[PDB]
Amino acid sequence: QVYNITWEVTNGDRETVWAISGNHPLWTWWPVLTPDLCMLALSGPPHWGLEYQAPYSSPPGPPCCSGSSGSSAGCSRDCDEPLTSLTPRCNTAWNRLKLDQVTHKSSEGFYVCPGSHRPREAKSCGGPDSFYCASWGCETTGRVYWKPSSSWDYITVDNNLTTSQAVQVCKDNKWCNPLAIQFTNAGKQVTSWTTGHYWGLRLYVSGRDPGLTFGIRLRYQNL
Amino acid sequence: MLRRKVVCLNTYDLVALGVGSTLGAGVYVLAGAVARENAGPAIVISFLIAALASVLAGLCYGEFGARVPKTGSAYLYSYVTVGELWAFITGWNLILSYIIGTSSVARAWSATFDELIGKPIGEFSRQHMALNAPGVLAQTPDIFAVIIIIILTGLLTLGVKESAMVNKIFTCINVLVLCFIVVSGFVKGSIKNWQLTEKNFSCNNNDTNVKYGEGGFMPFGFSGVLSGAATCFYAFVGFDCIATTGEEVKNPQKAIPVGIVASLLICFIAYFGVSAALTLMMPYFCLDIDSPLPGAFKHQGWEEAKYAVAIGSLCALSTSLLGSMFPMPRVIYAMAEDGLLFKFLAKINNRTKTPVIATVTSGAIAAVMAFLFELKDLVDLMSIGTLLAYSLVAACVLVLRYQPEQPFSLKSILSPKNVEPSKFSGLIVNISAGLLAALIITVCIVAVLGREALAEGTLWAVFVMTGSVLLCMLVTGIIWRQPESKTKLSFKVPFVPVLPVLSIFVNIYLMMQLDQGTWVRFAVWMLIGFTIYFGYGIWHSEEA
Ligand SMILES: *[C@@H]1O[C@H](CO[C@@H]2O[C@@H](C)[C@@H](O)[C@@H](O)[C@@H]2O)[C@@H](O[C@@H]2O[C@H](CO)[C@@H](O[C@@H]3O[C@H](CO)[C@@H](O)[C@H](O[C@H]4O[C@H](CO)[C@@H](O)[C@H](O)[C@@H]4O)[C@@H]3O)[C@H](O)[C@H]2NC(C)=O)[C@H](O)[C@H]1NC(C)=O
Ligand SMILES: *[C@@H]1O[C@H](CO)[C@@H](O[C@@H]2O[C@H](CO)[C@@H](O[C@@H]3O[C@H](CO)[C@@H](O)[C@H](O)[C@@H]3O)[C@H](O)[C@H]2NC(C)=O)[C@H](O)[C@H]1NC(C)=O
Ligand SMILES: CC(C)CCC[C@@H](C)[C@H]1CC[C@H]2[C@@H]3CC=C4C[C@@H](OC(=O)CCC(=O)O)CC[C@]4(C)[C@H]3CC[C@]12C
Ligand SMILES: CC(C)CCC[C@@H](C)[C@H]1CC[C@H]2[C@@H]3CC=C4C[C@@H](OC(=O)CCC(=O)O)CC[C@]4(C)[C@H]3CC[C@]12C
Ligand SMILES: *[C@@H]1O[C@H](CO)[C@@H](O[C@@H]2O[C@H](CO)[C@@H](O)[C@H](O)[C@H]2NC(C)=O)[C@H](O)[C@H]1NC(C)=O
Ligand SMILES: NCCC[C@H](N)C(=O)O
Repeated sequence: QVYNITWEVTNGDRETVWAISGNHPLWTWWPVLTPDLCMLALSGPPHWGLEYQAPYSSPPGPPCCSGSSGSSAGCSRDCDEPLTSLTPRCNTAWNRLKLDQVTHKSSEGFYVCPGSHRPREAKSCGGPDSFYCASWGCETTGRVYWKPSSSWDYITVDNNLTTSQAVQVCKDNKWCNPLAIQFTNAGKQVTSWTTGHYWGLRLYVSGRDPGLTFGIRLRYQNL
Repeated sequence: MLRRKVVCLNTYDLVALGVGSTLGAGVYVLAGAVARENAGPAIVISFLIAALASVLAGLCYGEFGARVPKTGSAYLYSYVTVGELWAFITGWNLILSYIIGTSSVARAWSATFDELIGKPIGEFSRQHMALNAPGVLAQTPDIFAVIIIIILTGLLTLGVKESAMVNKIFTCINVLVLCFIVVSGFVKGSIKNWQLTEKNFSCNNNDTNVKYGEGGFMPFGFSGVLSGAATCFYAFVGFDCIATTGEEVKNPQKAIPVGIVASLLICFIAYFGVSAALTLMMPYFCLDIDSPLPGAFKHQGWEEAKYAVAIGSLCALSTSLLGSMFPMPRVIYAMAEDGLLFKFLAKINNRTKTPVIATVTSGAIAAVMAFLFELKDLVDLMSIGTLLAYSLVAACVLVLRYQPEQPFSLKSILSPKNVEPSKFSGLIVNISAGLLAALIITVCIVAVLGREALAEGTLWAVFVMTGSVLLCMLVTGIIWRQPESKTKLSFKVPFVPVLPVLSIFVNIYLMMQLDQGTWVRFAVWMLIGFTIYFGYGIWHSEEA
């Protein structure tokens, strides 16, 4: 029978930060989840600058007056100035531009490691404190030069928008780091999405390699 | 082209002279600009770096003036010790330093005075003048700076000299105002302005195109801090007057280095305190473009203090302005008499007993530079030349420490058996100094132009960086193994194999931090200097 299925993407605190709904039969609808990388960081680790931001909160930071809205009192010209000295994070539009650059650069990017749903043989990968990426080889997906892949991980994560597409979205002071999460086959045959599964996404940069924890889950009701 | 020439104030007096010639025009005007654009609240660190380098340079001068009995500018010492071409380059860089310093301090003085009286002169200039070259030339031509330069050049031509009493009075007023600024910053200012975040990225005014950066203590990163340090190096320039002072010194070669170092330390303390105050009272991105300190005082409600500051600045700037003007004709006259510059510039006029032609020409050049270019551009153009001159002096000290007194096998070079410098050792040190200078230039090029490449860890950038650094260490060791000249000196650089090399490296790095336009202006100026030397300097040299 048809249910009003809903796919929910949540931060590390298990609070719903994004969702997509539709009337479909159960275990037959597998849409491409498109949550923005910053929503996952809402109320997340301090690095992203959204530790005090509730889910569904508006993007923080003053607007770029390169943006469509035009020049306004208090605009940030950082969005035009070089991004080399900025930190990849989500607390400002120019920091989001730097995050997009890091997430799109070939020499850089992000990698995702599975959480509790990983096999016991992967238990050496560490817990949430390590974002399940304690050592190389634990990452199963994400966008980097070596293109990690897994035949058992439930999802694959890529960038939904190219740098050119995302730059103007960032300059508009909107959420502008949309991930594209596609259920792998192994995810599709799996039915434990009701309990929810979790992953750790870490930036592949020089230094901290800061990361966050996100999760995917399924809800349904009669309709 | 290396012909070599044949050659009371207390410590407190020299300290006062240096402080008066250094404090103004770098803390009252450019501190806010650096804190807003380059450094942020981390400008305090910038002033530290610019301080340390300055100190190093000063220490070199302490040795560099110790080797020559006749006190004078670094040009005189170079021309006596090392040769003619090197001395010409040093004197040309000092001429640039003095001219552009006069131009920049006149700009700062005119801007401060005009702002004090409500900016009527700026409105007049915008109404009746326009350069139509926004990308290079100044938006507003400073006619009042030209008037100031004309008046001061007229005074200097008539024979007005350094009034030590007036300098002391103005320096005391300046230091009192700076102490007031520091105390008011620590009373009204708060540390929260050093911890700003995206919540506070909103200036209460309606300014546009604001640079908020990361926020916190280091919004623009250590690259921004380094650019701010390169800009603030201008603030520490002026201690040369200690060594070049016309008045006889009680203990010249002992008081000059101590005086220079003490003046630099006092200036660093003042700059640190005042910049910390400025960035604590008001947000770095909120700092006023025209009047940063008065703007910060008004922001916290103490608008009346703007008058007090308006006094101190107008004192400091004055003491700085003359500090840039008095040496300006002296170096030109010295170079013209020696034949390196046009001989007519050396014509002392009988009516005044002063180098009238040199003073007039230098004043006109400074007035034009102040008319055409912005304060920041002039500051950078002066900083690059002063950095080159200080690097030249440090190289002179390093080379001369190992040269023999005025009249091969790898093991021999590595381990010279001679107890005292031989001509072979002197040639080895000269070659090592040249190689080390080129290698340091390469390192700075890789560390700036290839900065992102090094951050990316590309094979070529890292390879060149490691090779250049290790070879710099190797050449420094080569110089180290050479015996030092036993000629006793009243003052010496403590670590002669390392300290001059570090001074050169820091100076060249700071020059690399400067913008492309500054480098183009410096290149054309050096082209003019080389044209003058090769066309006229070599043939009309007095020692030829
Ligand atoms: C099919 O089911 C979806 C999902 O319902 C939600 O999830 C279920 C698991 C269950 O917990 C439900 O109780 C829960 O609502 C239905 O979509 C929801 O529709 C309602 C009706 O408007 C939305 O109500 C909210 O109303 C707010 C007004 O104060 C408004 O601000 C909200 O918009 C903002 O917040 C939501 C989430 O809070 C966010 O998704 C928006 O983008 C926006 O920021 C919102 O309108 C629920 O929020 C909806 N839940 C969603 C979208 O997840 C859907 O109606 C249902 N279909 C049928 C036919 O019944
Ligand atoms: C994430 O990626 C998806 C897919 O690349 C983006 O969806 C795309 O959005 C654009 C604009 O919203 C759609 O273009 C539209 O096409 C319709 C015809 O279908 C046309 O009438 C409109 O005028 C417009 O040109 C595009 O079709 C759509 N693609 C898909 C596959 O749905 C999405 O915008 C990206 N961002 C986010 C936050 O999801
Ligand atoms: C139509 C004109 C007159 C407009 C009004 C401007 C003048 C009244 C101002 C502009 C610059 C001023 C001068 C700027 C600097 C100084 C140096 C100052 O002396 C020192 O600072 C001594 C310290 C040292 O010698 O280092 C004495 C005042 C004086 C001549 C100022 C006197 C008043 C001047 C000429
Ligand atoms: C006065 C005597 C007793 C001590 C002299 C010490 C100096 C030789 C040291 C102290 C601090 C040093 C500086 C500290 C930091 C740097 C930054 C460094 O560059 C970077 O780290 C760039 C990093 C980036 O790319 O972000 C280049 C050397 C420099 C200027 C150093 C040069 C040498 C300095 C001036
Ligand atoms: C920057 O903004 C933050 C957030 O508004 C300010 O912090 C708050 O300041 C108010 C003062 O009115 C306090 O009542 C709150 O308790 C503060 N909250 C937090 C989380 O700090 C901060 O003061 C602002 N900084 C400046 C320099 O104005
Ligand atoms: N008086 C010499 C010119 C440079 C000086 N440090 C200044 O701040 O202007």
